[PDB]
Amino acid sequence: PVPVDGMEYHWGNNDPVRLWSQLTTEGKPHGWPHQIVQYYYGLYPAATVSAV
Amino acid sequence: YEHSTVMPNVVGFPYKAHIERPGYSPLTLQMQVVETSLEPTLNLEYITCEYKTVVPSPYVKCCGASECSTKEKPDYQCKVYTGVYPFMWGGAYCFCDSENTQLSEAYVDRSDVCRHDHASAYKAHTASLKAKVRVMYGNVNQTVDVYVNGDHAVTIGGTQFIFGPLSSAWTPFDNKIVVYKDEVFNQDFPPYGSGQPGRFGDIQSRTVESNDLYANTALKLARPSPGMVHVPYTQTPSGFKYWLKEKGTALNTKAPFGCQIKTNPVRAMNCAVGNIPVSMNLPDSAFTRIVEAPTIIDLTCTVATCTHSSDFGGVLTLTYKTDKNGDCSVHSHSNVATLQEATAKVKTAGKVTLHFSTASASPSFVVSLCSARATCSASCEPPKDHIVPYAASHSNVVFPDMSGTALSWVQKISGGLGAFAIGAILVLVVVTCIGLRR
Amino acid sequence: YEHSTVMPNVVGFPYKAHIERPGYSPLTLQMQVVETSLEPTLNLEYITCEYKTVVPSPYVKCCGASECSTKEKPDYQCKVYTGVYPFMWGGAYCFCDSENTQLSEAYVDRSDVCRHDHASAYKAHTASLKAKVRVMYGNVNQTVDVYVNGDHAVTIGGTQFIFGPLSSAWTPFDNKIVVYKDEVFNQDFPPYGSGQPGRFGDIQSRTVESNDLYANTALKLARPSPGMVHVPYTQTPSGFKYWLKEKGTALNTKAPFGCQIKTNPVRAMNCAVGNIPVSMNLPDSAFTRIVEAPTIIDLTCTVATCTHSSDFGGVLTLTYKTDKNGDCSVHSHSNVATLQEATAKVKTAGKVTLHFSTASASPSFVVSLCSARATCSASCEPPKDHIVPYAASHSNVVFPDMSGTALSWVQKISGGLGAFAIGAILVLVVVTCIGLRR
Ligand SMILES: *[C@@H]1O[C@H](CO)[C@@H](O[C@@H]2O[C@H](CO)[C@@H](O[C@@H]3O[C@H](CO)[C@@H](O)[C@H](O)[C@@H]3O)[C@H](O)[C@H]2NC(C)=O)[C@H](O)[C@H]1NC(C)=O
Ligand SMILES: *[C@@H]1O[C@H](CO)[C@@H](O[C@@H]2O[C@H](CO)[C@@H](O[C@@H]3O[C@H](CO)[C@@H](O)[C@H](O)[C@@H]3O)[C@H](O)[C@H]2NC(C)=O)[C@H](O)[C@H]1NC(C)=O
Ligand SMILES: *[C@@H]1O[C@H](CO)[C@@H](O[C@@H]2O[C@H](CO)[C@@H](O[C@@H]3O[C@H](CO)[C@@H](O)[C@H](O)[C@@H]3O)[C@H](O)[C@H]2NC(C)=O)[C@H](O)[C@H]1NC(C)=O
Ligand SMILES: *[C@@H]1O[C@H](CO)[C@@H](O[C@@H]2O[C@H](CO)[C@@H](O[C@@H]3O[C@H](CO)[C@@H](O)[C@H](O)[C@@H]3O)[C@H](O)[C@H]2NC(C)=O)[C@H](O)[C@H]1NC(C)=O
Repeated sequence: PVPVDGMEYHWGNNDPVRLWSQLTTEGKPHGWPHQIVQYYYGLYPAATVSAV
Repeated sequence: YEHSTVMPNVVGFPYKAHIERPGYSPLTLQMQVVETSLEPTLNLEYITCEYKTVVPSPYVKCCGASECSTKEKPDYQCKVYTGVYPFMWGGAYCFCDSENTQLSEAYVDRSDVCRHDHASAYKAHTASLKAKVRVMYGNVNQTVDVYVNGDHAVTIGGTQFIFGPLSSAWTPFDNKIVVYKDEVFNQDFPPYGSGQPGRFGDIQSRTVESNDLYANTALKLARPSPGMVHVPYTQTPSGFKYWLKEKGTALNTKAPFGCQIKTNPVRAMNCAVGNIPVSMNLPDSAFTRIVEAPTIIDLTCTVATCTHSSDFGGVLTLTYKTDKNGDCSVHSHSNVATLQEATAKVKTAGKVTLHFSTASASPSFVVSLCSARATCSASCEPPKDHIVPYAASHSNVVFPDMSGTALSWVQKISGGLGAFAIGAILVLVVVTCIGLRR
Repeated sequence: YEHSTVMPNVVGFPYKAHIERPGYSPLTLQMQVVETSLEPTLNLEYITCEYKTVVPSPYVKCCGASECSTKEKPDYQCKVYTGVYPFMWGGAYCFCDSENTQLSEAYVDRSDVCRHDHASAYKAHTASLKAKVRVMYGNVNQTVDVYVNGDHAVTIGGTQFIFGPLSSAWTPFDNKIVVYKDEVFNQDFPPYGSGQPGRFGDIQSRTVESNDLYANTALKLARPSPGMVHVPYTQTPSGFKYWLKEKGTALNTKAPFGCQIKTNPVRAMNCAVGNIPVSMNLPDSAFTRIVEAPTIIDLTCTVATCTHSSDFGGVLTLTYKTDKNGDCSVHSHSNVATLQEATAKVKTAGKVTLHFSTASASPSFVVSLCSARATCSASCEPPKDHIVPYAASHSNVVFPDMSGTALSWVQKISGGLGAFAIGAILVLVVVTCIGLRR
């Protein structure tokens, strides 16, 4: 798992490598209100439901 | 000109400060934390290493008796056996058939290579932070090594800098620490003088050169077999060798906040947490008189493209009318967006471009070029790439502006409902006043 | 047989612990704290010593001019003067009358004897207590050196001793310390890189051998007098030498709880505060079986003379009946009175004598000889000497027993008042009952 904080992994003798994620999703912001909720649901899929 | 600020303790984050003196044109500094180092304070408890058992040759007394003598040696064991009849290759000596005696002796001592291969048991407390900050502004560009506590002032090009104490007091080392070569272990070791056989700390020494030694390995002697000379014994195997095979994990692969643990000295590096207050004291030669810098009027900020990604994925444009061409110091007064540059060349053409990185769907920030001001607002689309190998260049703020599409919809719906409720209130008030007037 | 106790942290106080194994005769130990040492943890900040101004010879240029050159020296100063016409014993050189220049130069440097006479500025935190205890019981003497924290076990004649952490966490050293030879001061010194001229810390060095130096002593050059070669200059006097005569007080003559401060290493010794928990583990050979111990019956305790003074100002007499003659252990089960001796010789004559020290007007305590018991009460008169040169040998308990003279008077008076109140309430209740039955 690679959260937005990122992570590092050590493989054999190689140097550790760090990988970071981006705030990417599947909805459409600046669309119909049934698409803005979709956008803010890929991000934080636990507080959007409560707020709605 | 005294100034104060607070800058994040994140390696590589391009912090820029805006200093706006009342009599001079504004200035923009750039500070960056190239490297950080967290140093604990250590008190050595003892040293452990593999033991080595010393077995002197037996003393077989022919036709007689021998007596054991006590000695002051670590884990000394001595016993006397009767009725022995040894043998050798050519014949059996001790002519007396059964009135013989063998004295078995053994004791333990620190190994030969304990000075090269040993583990130290420390107590770690009261960490001290130390950094290496790169400070650049105007025509100044230098890197300095600073102690991050409010008592080390370093002068960079005539300016005094005091980096205040770290905001938080979090350190990754427990009270007790066991160090081996280049690995640090969060472990609880037995007290000196009470180590148990077979586990870590079966033999303990206060220091690698210290003459005293506490050893407890359960060394026990046994009666030799008939017709042989061998001094048998049994002993619980080494504790340092059990420990090496069963220490488990480390701290190099377990520390929070992604900070590397290094040894000699013990130190945790690049460990992102907290904020670093900064105090300054600038001379009067850094600024420029407001008369000399250009005058900027009618500033409009328009956003070309936006994409809330990690790198600088937004392009900004400024239109203005200026009298003379020179230099300004751009800055963004909200942490929603972070510009890339701290200086722009203004020209009579009246058009400059800037790059910014943001992490919210609809940002709103106020940007200033020399003394002017402007409010920028834009709509940004998410990026497609799932994973990238560089850290975020924004402050990671997500709440959109009240003028964004989502919040515009919320405002409109709430306004409609509020108008309905106000109309109902008015109807009720009119009805009740008419009823009471009767 | 595991055991635990709590002993005062006062030097020389003869603590006696009483151990009562059910299958064996009681045992009495004696533990005395010969010496303590409160050892802080120190981090060096910088080193200050008197400075020494270096003035190279002037370079008088004849019929020409010279330019100033900048250099990286501590508090460096350089200037060029115009129109000098110097003179020497034989005459006046620089043939040109007016077109000559003289170049003045000076800078500061650390003194020659700075390695032998300097003041160190430290940070002190997290003191560590180390003690030297004398343990005597049965027939075993001996004095050991024990770290007073819950993880150092030392064995004295087969008995394992662990001296627990100190009750209090009080230290006489503030956060910041200045150490000079054999004197410690509680002082707040300027941060490195920001020392002010003329006071402590005008010049600072990170270590005795460190090459870097920071100097701020207001060195300022002046124009040479006409017809002279001297390089005049002015400079604010040394701040270290000023500090020497106006440091004020110390900590050796200022510390609380009467503990002497020493140096190399910095430590505060014999400093009476708190309590020291003690854990034990005794072998079976330390005790004597109850069958071997003499049997004591009908124990009665009488006090001949008493005087609540610092030394042992009481004499105690015990009468009993025994079957055999041997050794008993004597202990007092209350801290109001402390017995001088821990064992006594029981004889068929049926009389032993003891010495005790008390600090209350009327003490009451129970004393045991081997397994017997007896309750002792006495009336003690105050002493006559106003001042003595030795410490107190009692536990400083003043409240008398409820059976004392003063408490007897209080009890009698309160009993009379209670009888009166009870009679009143009885009369009122009788009258109320008669009235209600009407
Ligand atoms: C040469 O061989 C003879 C073998 O008989 C050795 O004679 C032995 O000498 C030892 C001297 O200590 C005798 O030991 C003693 O035995 C008595 C009785 O058991 C005991 O009470 C003493 O405390 C002591 O242990 C031993 O008995 C004796 N052997 C006999 C008499 O048969 C002789 O010592 C040898 N000479 C050498 C090795 O130079
Ligand atoms: C302010 O001064 C620092 C140095 O005091 C400048 O750091 C410079 O950083 C660049 C890249 O960030 C370095 O160039 C690199 O050189 C390596 C050599 O192998 C090359 O592989 C890289 O691709 C890159 O070209 C440069 O060496 C370094 N200068 C030094 C160390 O003296 C910094 O750039 C200065 N600020 C500005 C705005 O220029
Ligand atoms: C011997 O003594 C004579 C005495 O005059 C020295 O002559 C002087 O030389 C200096 C250096 O060349 C002259 O200074 C120059 O002045 C002109 C202005 O006239 C200026 O433009 C130059 O830049 C330079 O500063 C100086 O004028 C001249 N004396 C006179 C009266 O003109 C000579 O240098 C001495 N020689 C030695 C080897 O000491
Ligand atoms: C356990 O060991 C200590 C130290 O060896 C014993 O303390 C010592 O006690 C003897 C007397 O029993 C002291 O000798 C005399 O001391 C007086 C003191 O005024 C002096 O005037 C005499 O000239 C003579 O030296 C000795 O000084 C003393 N040592 C110390 C360091 O205090 C202790 O008595 C031993 N335990 C037992 C049960 O004996």
